[PDB]
Amino acid sequence: MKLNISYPVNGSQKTFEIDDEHRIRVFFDKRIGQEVDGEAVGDEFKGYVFKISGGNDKQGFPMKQGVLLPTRIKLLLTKNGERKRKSVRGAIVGPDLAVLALVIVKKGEQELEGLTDTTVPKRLGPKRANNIRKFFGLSKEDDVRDFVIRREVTKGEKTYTKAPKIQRLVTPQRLQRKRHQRALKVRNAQAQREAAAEYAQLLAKRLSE
Amino acid sequence: KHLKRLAAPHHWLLDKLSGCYAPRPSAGPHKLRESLPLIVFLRNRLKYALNGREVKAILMQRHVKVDGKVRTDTTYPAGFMDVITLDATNENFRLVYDVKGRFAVHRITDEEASYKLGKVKKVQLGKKGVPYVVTHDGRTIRYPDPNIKVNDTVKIDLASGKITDFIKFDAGKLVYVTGGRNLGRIGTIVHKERHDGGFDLVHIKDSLDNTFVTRLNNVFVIGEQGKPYISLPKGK
Amino acid sequence: TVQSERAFQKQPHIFNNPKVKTSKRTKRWYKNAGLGFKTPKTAIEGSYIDKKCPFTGLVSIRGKILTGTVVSTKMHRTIVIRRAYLHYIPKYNRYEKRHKNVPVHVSPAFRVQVGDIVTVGQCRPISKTVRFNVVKVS
Amino acid sequence: LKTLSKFKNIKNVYSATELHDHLMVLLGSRNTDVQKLALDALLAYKNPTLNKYRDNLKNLLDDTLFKDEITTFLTENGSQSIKAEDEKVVMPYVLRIFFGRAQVPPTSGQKRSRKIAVISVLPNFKKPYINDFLSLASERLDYNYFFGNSHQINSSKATLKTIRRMTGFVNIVNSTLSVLRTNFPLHTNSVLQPLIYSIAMAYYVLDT
Amino acid sequence: SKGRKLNYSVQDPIANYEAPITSGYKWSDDQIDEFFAGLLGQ
Amino acid sequence: GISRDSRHKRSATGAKRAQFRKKRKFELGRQPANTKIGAKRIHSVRTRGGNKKYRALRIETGNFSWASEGISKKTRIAGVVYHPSNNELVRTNTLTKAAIVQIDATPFRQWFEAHYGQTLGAASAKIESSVESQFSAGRLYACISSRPGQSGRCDGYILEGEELAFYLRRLTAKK
Amino acid sequence: LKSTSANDVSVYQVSGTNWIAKKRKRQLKNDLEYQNRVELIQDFEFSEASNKIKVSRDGQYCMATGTKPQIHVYDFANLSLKFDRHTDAENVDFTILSDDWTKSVHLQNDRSIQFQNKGGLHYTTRIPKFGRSLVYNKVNCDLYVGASGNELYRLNLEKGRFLNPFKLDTEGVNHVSINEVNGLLAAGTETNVVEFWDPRSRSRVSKLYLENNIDNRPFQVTTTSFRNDGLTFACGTSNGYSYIYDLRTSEPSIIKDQGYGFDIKKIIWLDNVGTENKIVTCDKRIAKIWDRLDGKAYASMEPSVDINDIEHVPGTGMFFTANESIPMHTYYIPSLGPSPRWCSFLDSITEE
Amino acid sequence: THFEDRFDAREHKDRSN
RNA sequence: AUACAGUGAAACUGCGAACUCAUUAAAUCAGUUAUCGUUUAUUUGAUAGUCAUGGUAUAACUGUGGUAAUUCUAGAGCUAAUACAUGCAAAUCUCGACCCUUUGGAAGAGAUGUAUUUAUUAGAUGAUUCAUAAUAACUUUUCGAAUCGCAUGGCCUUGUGCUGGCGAUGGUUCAUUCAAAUUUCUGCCCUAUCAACUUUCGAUGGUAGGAUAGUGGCCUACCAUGGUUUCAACGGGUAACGGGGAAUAAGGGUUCGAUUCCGGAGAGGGAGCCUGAGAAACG
Repeated sequence: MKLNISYPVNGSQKTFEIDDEHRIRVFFDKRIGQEVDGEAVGDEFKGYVFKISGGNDKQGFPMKQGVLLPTRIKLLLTKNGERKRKSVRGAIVGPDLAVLALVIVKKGEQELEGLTDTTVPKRLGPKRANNIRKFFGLSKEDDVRDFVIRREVTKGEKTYTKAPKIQRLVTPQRLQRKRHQRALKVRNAQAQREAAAEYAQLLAKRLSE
Repeated sequence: KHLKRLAAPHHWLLDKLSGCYAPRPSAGPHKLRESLPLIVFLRNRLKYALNGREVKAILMQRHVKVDGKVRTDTTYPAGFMDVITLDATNENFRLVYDVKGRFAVHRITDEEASYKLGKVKKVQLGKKGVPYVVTHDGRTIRYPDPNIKVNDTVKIDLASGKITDFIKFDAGKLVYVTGGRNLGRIGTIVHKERHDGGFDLVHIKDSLDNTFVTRLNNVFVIGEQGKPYISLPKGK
Repeated sequence: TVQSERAFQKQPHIFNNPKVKTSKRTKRWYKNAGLGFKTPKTAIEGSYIDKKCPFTGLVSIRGKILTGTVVSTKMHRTIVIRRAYLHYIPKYNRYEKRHKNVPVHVSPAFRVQVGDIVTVGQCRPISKTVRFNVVKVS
Repeated sequence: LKTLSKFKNIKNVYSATELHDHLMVLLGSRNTDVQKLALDALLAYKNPTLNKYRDNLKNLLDDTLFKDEITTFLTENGSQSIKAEDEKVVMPYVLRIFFGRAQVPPTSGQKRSRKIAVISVLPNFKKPYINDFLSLASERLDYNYFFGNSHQINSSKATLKTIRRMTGFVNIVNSTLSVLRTNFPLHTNSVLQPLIYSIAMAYYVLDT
Repeated sequence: SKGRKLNYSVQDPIANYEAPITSGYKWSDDQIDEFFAGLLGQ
Repeated sequence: GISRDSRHKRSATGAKRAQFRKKRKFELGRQPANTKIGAKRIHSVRTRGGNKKYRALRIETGNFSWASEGISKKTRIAGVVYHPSNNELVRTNTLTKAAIVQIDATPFRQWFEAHYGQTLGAASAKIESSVESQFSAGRLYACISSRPGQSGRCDGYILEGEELAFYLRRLTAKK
Repeated sequence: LKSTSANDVSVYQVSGTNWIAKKRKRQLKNDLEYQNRVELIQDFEFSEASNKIKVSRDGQYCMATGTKPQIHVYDFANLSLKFDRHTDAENVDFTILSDDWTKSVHLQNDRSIQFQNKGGLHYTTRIPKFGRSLVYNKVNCDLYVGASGNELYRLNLEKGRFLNPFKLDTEGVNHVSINEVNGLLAAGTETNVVEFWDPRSRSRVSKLYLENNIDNRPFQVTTTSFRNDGLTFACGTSNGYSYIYDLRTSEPSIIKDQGYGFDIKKIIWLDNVGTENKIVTCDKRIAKIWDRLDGKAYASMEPSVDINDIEHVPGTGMFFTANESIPMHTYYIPSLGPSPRWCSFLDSITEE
Repeated sequence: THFEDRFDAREHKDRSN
């Protein structure tokens, strides 16, 4: 059974293979979200703290958190909406799993190659101005325009730089739109006032006549 | 939603050899049976545009203004007492029915095109105690003259949507009939009566003293006796 | 007895105040039916409660106005009137009289016997087969 | 305030009475999050009588369950909400929570108009608790100095914020008077003196 | 009219919906009648 | 399901009308709202035109109006004591329009000692002997005037005067 | 998993209650405790409330009926909802004729009886008077319906015919039960008396008049329950009282008061489970399990929401209560008996 | 007893041919 | 382009997606009403005072894998909104004593969203318990622009303050238009070798309720008993691929063409359900 071990802070993840069922057998009879120390699995995994997160059957069927079975069952699942009957493997880890998904929570002393040692950055930076302020720790006085993340791509000799469009940003155009809406509602209130005024004086003229 | 060329109304006076499908009037101010689409008005009647693509080109180019404002829909319903302004030609048309019972244009001047007559189908008191009248084209006009009642005509300025003058329903007034077997007839009314197991019946006398009787909702007071507010086509 | 049924029979949205004694026994609401039909004095000072009454209920008279002779009055607050209209049969080459029976709701204000000419008017469907309500009794 | 709630032994911490009083002030503060954190701090204090009904106080602080909690807590015949012995301990907390709800600004929404229902729940309460609520309303307003200094206003004490506080107090008294009518308790130190002080301050600002 | 009175006819769909158990009850018939006779100390 | 069509109905002459049209959506009918006393559950039914109908399945409190004093207070609904249509509705406490139910008298009572200022149990302050006797037991008879299945609310008015006398004589006849 | 507190006995709530759901989803997104959760049966819920629940004798199907009025069948093999079938009216009481879910009889609120087959609804008939309780007798192929009137309606499903109803002295029958050993029929009338009938001779075997010393107010017999021996019989009366009778004698062996004052909706003898001589009596506040001989309180199950029905999986420790809330409550008592076959892994959760 | 009051295209159209 | 600014895959969002088989003569269809008895996506005309800008959760996208395998999948990592969630006392009026001073300024006294449910109180139309305006409440109760592109506006206060025009997409209620549902009367074969039919899915009404978009025996309680007719109710046959001036005609065929409505049901077969303004959906 392969072990798909992922460590979220680094973002770097790796799949290990263990032919010996004896080391695997500690994972047995435990459900998704239960927590295993790796010291039972192997000497190198001593100090590592693994949460069981997922798994797939030998037939490719996923493990569904919530059901207390080691066997496949037919459940009403959202299509992702009308629910559709689909087969899922249960949440309890059994012998008939081809891959078991494990998430590292605490790091052991002996480093693991390929996932603990290396790190991958996030693909996309924050677009919203408050998100940028939270990421860079900015005060209200500072501007996010010079502090936006700028990404450089080369196309031949020429170098091009692109930046995300700042959304929810205070602009003079936005201020003008808000002021224009306020002025429109005031103008309509005025117009209804002289509409009532001319109606009142017309009714008064007919009353006098 | 495809309307047949033979199923097109007689009011349009289309050529049957033109095409298989007639235009279907869009939703708007006038009902589908007594509407006249702008494509029919421009292409088959005014002959300005030869086919529907350049009809769409004209109504893109905003020369055609209907009732003051600009319409870009090809099948926009234009109906009775509608003023169509072609700004490139500076020619203004008023849509009136023919005596035979078909739509016809009338060349009108600018200060005549500035106003439009509408039949007050509803008088009611809206919210915040604001009186309103609902005319035959669907216009809602706030704060009318308190003398205005149902089935009276109001002269409406196109630029402001305001009632300048109004004509009261009364015997001995030149009315126009807008429905039924009597459609397209101009005449002053003899009287109004109630029909047992029926509706209000209006008895109208023509120029040749012939008497014809129609529904109350069919009539349209165009003016008092001897002074039509609008221009009228030749043939009376 | 106006209160014969198990539910309380009262005109909707009419409130007489128990605190203040009133000269009238009960506040009563009457509406002009229209079409030049006068509201009868039996409806004005009646104690009866009827939803379907054109003068003292929510039913309004609009549509056609008909006249007919009363045939049967067995059913409660309903009458069956007969209208005889002359018909032409081409194969017979002669006019032949035909009749149509119109079951009509009768208000308790009107008292009708068998053979009385009554004027009825159209209204919203009172029952499965009743669409007409009396408005004048001759 | 979250850290003060996460403290293990707030009672064993020093200045416990002053910290409790400041926690009640924070509960009387108008901000709902501040009220929630102050209620967490008082639950960390963990009086057994308050812990018996701690669910009801959290339900009252919650906006969605506010009316359902208030009706069941107020109606003693409807349900055995508060015991008579437990009423003495839990009454100041409910009074402070209702005061914090009533301190909310008027808004056309019914969720913020629920302050009217908060005022209308007061006929269910006994007269000393209504007097305590009026004392809380008159609190943060100074009138003893005015009634001591020969009924003369102080120019330094005169300020816009004093006028806002007096206006809020007068609005609370008006609502309480409307819901209580002839059963309203009128105490000369709790409600009567601040009203005369507010009228005198209004006269002084108008004369300015 | 609206089923307000019992109609003792044979309704076709419900007919032969299931079959009776021909073995009888758990107890013997004579014991059953004996228990019914002496039941509640009559 | 439930259809409100008339094609199954016999003609006036008595002819047996045979059906040739399937049941269609504009003739639809939904299941009745059996509405009991309980913690408030409301089921939101989408109707024709996108409008919403609120079914009340359990109602504990509702607004009840004292017409003579001109007030309306939110009171709990104790239980159904009488219903003109069915008696099994009274048996199973199904809230329904025109049902006579008992409400608690506490908010109206406190409003009375508040506003008139006299202990209940001058002439304008004096009220009816029957409602004064009802207040002693603490249960006021009231009639539900709001369709609970259609509206999601159980509103009513307190019975007063000859309507109250009629319903009390019907209650004494039933019991 | 957390156990509701009973003295020296652990009662676990596996599925149950403990706008609103919209805030609960936002809370559970952050909550790690609600991140991993145990759901025995998916969609083991009704939108507002659930009237009654029953478990098929085959053992792998559970049929329940709630409110739009619908019938839910849960397959224990797949641990999910098999199907949901809508009805024109709310269900008062229903029975399962077949071993599995295929054949069932539903007495609805609209004075009617509907026959649910596996393909769909099969037949709807209507009894003359509004019904309260339903029971089926196999060897006669007879269906007995207690109604508002004095007549107890009989419908022979073999011949397919309404038969002569049993005339009773007092109008109204709240519950009808049939002892499967003797064939006896017991009808609990609206008064204190219970009427005992023989279905073969179609005659009145006897009449039992209940008396309560503690309560002077009259009470209605609401529940009747027979045991597997045929000798004992339990009555549930609306004052909150359960009476245990030996059928030979005319006096109760024991009387148990729930103390809340509500009516008893269900009485269940726990004969199949290992600890025998226990009985469960259910009021809308609480369900109590106690020894029949001594009346010593063994366990208590108290949901926050009212109880409408309770069913016991035979030979196991679980109880399915149909309630007034959205989810039905499942209560596991390990000390009674083992967990069922289809959910054998719940013992590890209880240990955790 | 009832008047139709409808425009007739057959009556309006020329039929002399 | 030192925020983005051209064109734009994917994705999110929004709008649209309303042939076969069976034969009914007040049924259908054709007209004719009614909707003071109803629902509205759109169109058109009206309509709303009562923070220099909030918090997320994901797709596309990275990556690690499971399956013989599906538009199948699980674990870990990303960030957007006209997506989802959240959210802001002044001003206008009336009565204005008195002042001068007539237009006028003003001591002061007072007033003030919308929707839902119910109770109570006072402009249209032949006619209303209708419109509208109140009063006390009620709500798992709403709505009262945290949006977008073209212009760089006019002041002076050069504050980088004030606010500046054309347009998009929203949103409340009412009307209109588009439909639709019921409804009214008027009309179609042969036959007594077819005289009773209806309560045999309630038949005819009454009261109350449930239901529906709404009237209604549409359904349910309770209560009366009726309703249709030898003038043929009712029933049978009808080749009812029929008939309808429905339909343009027959621009000189003797009655003929051409067009339109057929009426219903199904989309392997029973049953239950869902989305929408509109379907008991060809999904």
